[PDB]
Amino acid sequence: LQHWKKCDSWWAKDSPLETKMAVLALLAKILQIDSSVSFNTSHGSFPEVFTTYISLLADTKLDLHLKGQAVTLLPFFTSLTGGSLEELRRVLEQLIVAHFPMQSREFPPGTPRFNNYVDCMKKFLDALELSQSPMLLELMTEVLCREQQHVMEELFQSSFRRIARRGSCVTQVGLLESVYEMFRKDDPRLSFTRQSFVDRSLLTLLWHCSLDALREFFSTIVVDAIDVLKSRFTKLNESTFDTQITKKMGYYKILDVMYSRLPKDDVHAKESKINQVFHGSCITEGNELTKTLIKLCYDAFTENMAGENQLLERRRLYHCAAYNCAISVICCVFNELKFYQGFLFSEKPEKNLLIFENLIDLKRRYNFPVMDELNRHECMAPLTALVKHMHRSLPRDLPSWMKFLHGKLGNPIVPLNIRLFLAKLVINTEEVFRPYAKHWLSPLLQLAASENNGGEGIHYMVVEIVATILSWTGLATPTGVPKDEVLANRLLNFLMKHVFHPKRAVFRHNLEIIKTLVECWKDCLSIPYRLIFEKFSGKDPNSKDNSVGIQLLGIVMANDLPPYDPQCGIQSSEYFQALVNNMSFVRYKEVYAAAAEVLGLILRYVMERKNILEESLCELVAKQLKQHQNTMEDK
Amino acid sequence: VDDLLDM
Repeated sequence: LQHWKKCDSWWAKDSPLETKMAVLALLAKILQIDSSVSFNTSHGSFPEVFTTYISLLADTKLDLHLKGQAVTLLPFFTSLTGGSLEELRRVLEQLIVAHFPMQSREFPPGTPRFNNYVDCMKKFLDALELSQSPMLLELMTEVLCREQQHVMEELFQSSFRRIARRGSCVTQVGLLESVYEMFRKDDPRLSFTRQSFVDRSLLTLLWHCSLDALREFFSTIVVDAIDVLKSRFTKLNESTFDTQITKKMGYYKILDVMYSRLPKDDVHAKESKINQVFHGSCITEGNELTKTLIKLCYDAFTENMAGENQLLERRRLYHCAAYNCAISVICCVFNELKFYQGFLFSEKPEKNLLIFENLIDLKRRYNFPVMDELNRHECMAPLTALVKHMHRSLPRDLPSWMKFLHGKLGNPIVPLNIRLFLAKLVINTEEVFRPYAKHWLSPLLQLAASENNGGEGIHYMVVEIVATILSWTGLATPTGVPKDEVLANRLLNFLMKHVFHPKRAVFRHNLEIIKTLVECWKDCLSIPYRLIFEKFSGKDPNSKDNSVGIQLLGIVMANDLPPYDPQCGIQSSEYFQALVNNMSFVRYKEVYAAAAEVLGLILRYVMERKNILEESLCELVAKQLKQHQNTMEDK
Repeated sequence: VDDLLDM
């Protein structure tokens, strides 16, 4: 490195291309054995090597690999540098605008331009990781934040975690300040991009910043968001204010993650480090300014929703954000079940759960994928955690405000979107919820009995309701309560009517719900036998579709044998004849033989119950098999 | 419900 004037015999604009690559490797290696003890920290002809980049980063005649390696030298050239950052920034600016588009859908992957582009991004993350630097972290985020899920950001996120883990609190203050000041300042840009700044970079870093003095950031900034949240409501007078629902939104989203991580001994104690909501000079004994300022979340819950707005999606997820924050402060500081209840579950008629949810999305299921598909909605994981935690921290009054709200409002007074959202918090939480199932089932099974759930026939939500319902039976055992019967009748008639599926493995599963839905759980049946006849009896020599009524009669048989054809509006002299006659349809095994397999159980029933019909049904069977004996010896 | 807020 001392021979730096002789070294300047290379790096010329007129150089052999393989040697334009080869020269970089020597300085790229040297700093890895040297660790920047010369030609780096304001020492040697550092200004000359650092200005040589102004000639190189201006060339046009290149692949992305001279440039790709050049950006990989930066981790050393701006380690510890207190100046010349504007010399770097202007060539980074001229590089990024030329080589990379505003959106990645410019390219199908495997076109060479894209493989070179993603390699520049790899080389910049390789550069970021061991720069540990706020200059590069800032400059990277504004290249990422332009659309969602477009460069496989799940690889980029790993670099943020890695620098958040391995570094000092003072460097991490520099990181966190630079990305905060970027988000805080209101120089005009698209609101969607403006969300993604916190949401898809800053927030990812916060979750992984080091355990101690992470409080130093929040204690330095906390006054800003609190002073922001208390105003602007008289200025919703034009559409550009979507840039503002974004700021309040992000400002809820940079503190719930700080109620997360942080110790109980800082957030509720005799000594209030975070006493900065007030001046804190006099309020050093005890922390309660949180429960002074929960009012801010309250406004974000209970705003009487506007009559004619045009930002409703951003309104919705704003209401969600402050609700997450209300979870996060309460589940830390407000330790009573009385204040976990709090306002948090207990509203005046500007009711919470009616506000958080879009009321027009058809929100349909898929029983056949490829939970985090449509459970991917806001709040759901937080609320499973909220109830799960307090189940370890011990009553019907908590769910009374929920189950009987969605239950007694069977009417359109709540939309179906609300009822399914409430029901989802049951389904994923049965093992947390067993004690109350007796009075919860009247609401919860009424949902699956209601004439619409969005399901075209059976769908995964009814499957989850009926599975949870059955799963309660051992401890809860609801039978014979006055509504249970008339709903169970509607369940069985529906579950059986729509049982079929084009895919054999799915059809076999629907059928297996019935087997336990009777034998483990109802006397209260009124078995839908008037259907069952139509599910088999429609003659055609190449029908497979008779077979379902065979299989289904095999379920209503195998459950310790309830009787067949009592008073159901159909005649035994026709009904059983068809059920035998099916075994003429010899084209398919499951059509003909399965009818005989059922009948060999029917005789065992009627003979052992000593009823007269075996005097006739034995003759029906015998008459038909004779037709095979003379004509089809194998069948 | 302002007294489920506060204290």
